[PDB]
Amino acid sequence: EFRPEMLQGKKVIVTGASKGIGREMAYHLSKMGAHVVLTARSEEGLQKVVSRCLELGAASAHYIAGTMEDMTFAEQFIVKAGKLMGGLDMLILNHITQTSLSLFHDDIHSVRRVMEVNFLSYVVMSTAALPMLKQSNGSIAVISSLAGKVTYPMVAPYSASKFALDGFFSTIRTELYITKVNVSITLCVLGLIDTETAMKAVSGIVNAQASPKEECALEIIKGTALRKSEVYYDKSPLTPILLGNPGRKIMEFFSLRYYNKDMF
Amino acid sequence: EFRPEMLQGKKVIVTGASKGIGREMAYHLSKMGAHVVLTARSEEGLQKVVSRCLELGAASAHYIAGTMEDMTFAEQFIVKAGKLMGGLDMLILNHITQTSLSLFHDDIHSVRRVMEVNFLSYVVMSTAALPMLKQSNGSIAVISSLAGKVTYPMVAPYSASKFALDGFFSTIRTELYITKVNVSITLCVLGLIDTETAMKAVSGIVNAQASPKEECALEIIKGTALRKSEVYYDKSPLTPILLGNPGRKIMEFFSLRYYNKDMF
Ligand SMILES: NC(=O)C1=CN([C@@H]2O[C@H](COP(=O)(O)OP(=O)(O)OC[C@H]3O[C@@H](n4cnc5c(N)ncnc54)[C@H](OP(=O)(O)O)[C@@H]3O)[C@@H](O)[C@H]2O)C=CC1
Ligand SMILES: NC(=O)C1=CN([C@@H]2O[C@H](COP(=O)(O)OP(=O)(O)OC[C@H]3O[C@@H](n4cnc5c(N)ncnc54)[C@H](OP(=O)(O)O)[C@@H]3O)[C@@H](O)[C@H]2O)C=CC1
Ligand SMILES: Cc1[nH]c2ncccc2c1[C@@H]1CCN(C(=O)C2(c3ccccn3)CC2)C1
Ligand SMILES: Cc1[nH]c2ncccc2c1[C@@H]1CCN(C(=O)C2(c3ccccn3)CC2)C1
Repeated sequence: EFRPEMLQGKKVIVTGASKGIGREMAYHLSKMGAHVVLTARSEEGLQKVVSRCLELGAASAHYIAGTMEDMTFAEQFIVKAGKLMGGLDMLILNHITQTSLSLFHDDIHSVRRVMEVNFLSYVVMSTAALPMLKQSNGSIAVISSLAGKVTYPMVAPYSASKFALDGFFSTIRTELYITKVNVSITLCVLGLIDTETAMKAVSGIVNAQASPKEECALEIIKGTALRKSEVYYDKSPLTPILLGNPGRKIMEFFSLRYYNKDMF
Repeated sequence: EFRPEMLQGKKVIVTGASKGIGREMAYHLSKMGAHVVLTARSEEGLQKVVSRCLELGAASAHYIAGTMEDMTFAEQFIVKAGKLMGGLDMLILNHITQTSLSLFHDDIHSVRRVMEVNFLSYVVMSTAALPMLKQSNGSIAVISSLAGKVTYPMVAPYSASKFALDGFFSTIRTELYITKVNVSITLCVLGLIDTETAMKAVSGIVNAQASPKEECALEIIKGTALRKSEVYYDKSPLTPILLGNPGRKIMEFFSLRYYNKDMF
């Protein structure tokens, strides 16, 4: 079971922390006495949150600002964040590029930039951060969506980038497990959350019930601290079960016999 | 019930058709007596296969050479192809980048390479081809892997692009359907296929039984022609069931009742 002391004095990165879900995780982490380094495009939005974080009890709080469409920034940012803290216990990949609802029509340029920001910068940052994480037996939080397990109309690009997250990190997850690297990867599948940017976007298009961003943030943290493979945070009770996919678990367990053990 | 007569004289595009599964689908379509345009990087390799296709009885056979790493080629190929045949009934997106089995150690450049060719190019051509496919109510086939539904080690970049296909094209399908477009989208979930490449590539790493390439090809063509959401071909029979994932289906279904039709 979870104890906030588990994050006390621990080094934690959070991308997308200037608002929404990722700001809330900044506060919760700050109240648990972790060291945090935060980042986003908005330099002023990052300032206010670090300032709140310090009032909230954070051992230390630093921002670095930029855009995660730039892979150079994505990687160098991890390196500065590990130098400011002297290590890295937890990498939480949360930011996403400006998304809207709409039927797909001819966006090669939209699809790419989405893929880079919502997928590429995650892979960039995971691998840059993995040496420091391997040293601490740390954990990654990869924040995804029901739309990373099932599909909804009007969100083809975004949805491509979340599916890609499962495919990729799930594979990293097993590989780590089989080569005995004690780093955990939590895929955090979430339903509608009442962040300001989600509601504005669904307005007049989707009429679902949203869940609170504060508690959402909480389950993400606790799930990753507890080295869980997946977190499901959604309003409906019949979500983790209809999304269970017991076949995928069965296939993944047996597929290993296909492999030469020496490879591992 | 599938009738090969169905494809006599139809206009088909096949990618990665200079060898492997791609080459088989061209042969088959040719015996059915269809028009084909083939593409891939190999100039002379493409030539042997067109010469062969014409020998088998293809209505027509042409090729356009190039790399699908370049989106400009990807769009413009579909345009030249369309002209060459005067239209399009079936687009087969099949090509993939050089792919090796190994624990993940790629740098971002390589991973972008994987996602551009394996994924981004697929989105590009289906977008470009869509107008003719509407013109003819044709079909799209997206060649995926079991690795696009569940995870296997040593294949995370590949598995990502594959997962990114299910997410994107499943969305497009739903969107085409709620808007009454008569273009169908067939995701083909393949198991190990005894193509030269994969066999020598799994050599010493994976000991599974392969499915025959000639049949695989036909099962692709049959499904896309019958307009199936998904095709499953793999030596094990208990596979399509386990990968059934009825919950996702049940869930994608009720999901529309939370939308406003004014967007239809
Ligand atoms: N709320 C919901 O309904 C659901 C949310 N999720 C996932 O939860 C996570 C966070 O959601 P949420 O808090 O609502 O999102 P928000 O839109 O509220 O904010 C996310 C963060 O991303 C940052 N950001 C935006 N663009 C860039 C960029 N180009 N480079 C770097 N940072 C950027 C934002 O800061 P800034 O603009 O200043 O750069 C912001 O701090 C995302 O991964 C989302 O996909 C998943 C399912 C449902
Ligand atoms: N074989 C198997 O066991 C399985 C295969 N699949 C899927 O089946 C499909 C076909 O695979 P397979 O026939 O076995 O592999 P092959 O290597 O035999 O064929 C791949 C084709 O893609 C072409 N190609 C490679 N790179 C590019 C590029 N950058 N631009 C354009 N064309 C390119 C190749 O030609 P050239 O190099 O000259 O460009 C070749 O014709 C793939 O999508 C794969 O994921 C899925 C599950 C299992
Ligand atoms: C577009 C967009 N921009 C955003 N900026 C910030 C946060 C969320 C979003 C979003 C969508 C809105 C909700 N999102 C979902 O993934 C869920 C969903 C999708 C489609 C239909 C029903 N639900 C809730 C699962 C993410
Ligand atoms: C490496 C490599 N190069 C290739 N060049 C051309 C075609 C396929 C491949 C491939 C692998 C071989 C098998 N592939 C799979 O996607 C499946 C799988 C993966 C892992 C373990 C058991 N099965 C069959 C599903 C793709």
